[PDB]
Formats: sequence, C-alpha cells, structure tokens
Amino acid sequence: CCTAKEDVTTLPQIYFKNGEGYDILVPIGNAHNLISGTEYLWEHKYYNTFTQKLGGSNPQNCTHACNKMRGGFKQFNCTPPQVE
DNA sequence: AGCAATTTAAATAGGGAAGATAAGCAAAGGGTTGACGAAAGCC
Repeated sequence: CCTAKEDVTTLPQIYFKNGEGYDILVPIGNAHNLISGTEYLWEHKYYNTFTQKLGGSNPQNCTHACNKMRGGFKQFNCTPPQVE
C-alpha cells in the first residue's frame, strides 16, 4: 500500500543552498504533524493557535484525515509581539 | 538704572461603622467557495 507518487503541480518550489550550490526544494506537509498536533493541542488545551479546514466545503477530496476531522486542522498562531 | 542677607525648625495620636440588594425576557441567519472520475458529443 505504501508507495510513491510525484506531482509538483501546485506545489511551492523554493531554492535552498547545499553549501556550495543550490538545491531546488518542494516543501510538502506532514501528516503525523497535522493530526498529532490537532489531538495534542486539543488535549493539552493550547489556545494560542489557529484553525484551518482543508478541502473547503467538501473535505472528502483532499485526504481521509480531512474527511474525518471536519472540525478543522489546528495551526500555530505565529504572531510576534507588536511595539507601542 | 542695579542693589532685596543669612540659620532654625514645620506635631506627636486616635478613629476611618456595618446591613440590604446587584432582574427577569428574547433574539445570535444562511447564501459561494467539489476533484476525481466517468458518460458522451466532438475534433
């Protein structure tokens, strides 16, 4: 079941240095991080955070986690302090 | 048409009252934002 698939379409593509050259790099999301972050920051009540529902109004499209956890995946609120 | 002096000390204490209450309603909308995959005309 666990194999590979490659579609850089719609996928951010950034350069990152290899030390003496560059390496064009595609950042994709982590599945363990998303579901584990939702469960843990809900069960230890972390509230300086966001909520994002992946898929839109039909969350059966993206993944199976999307389809089940339709309440919304939780993202960290990475807002810095503001002066004055 | 500028000159106006210096030190010295500024009150110790005791009191700042409790008893009551601090409304009950009813409202808080849904409308878009669906991709993959499969019939089915169409170059």
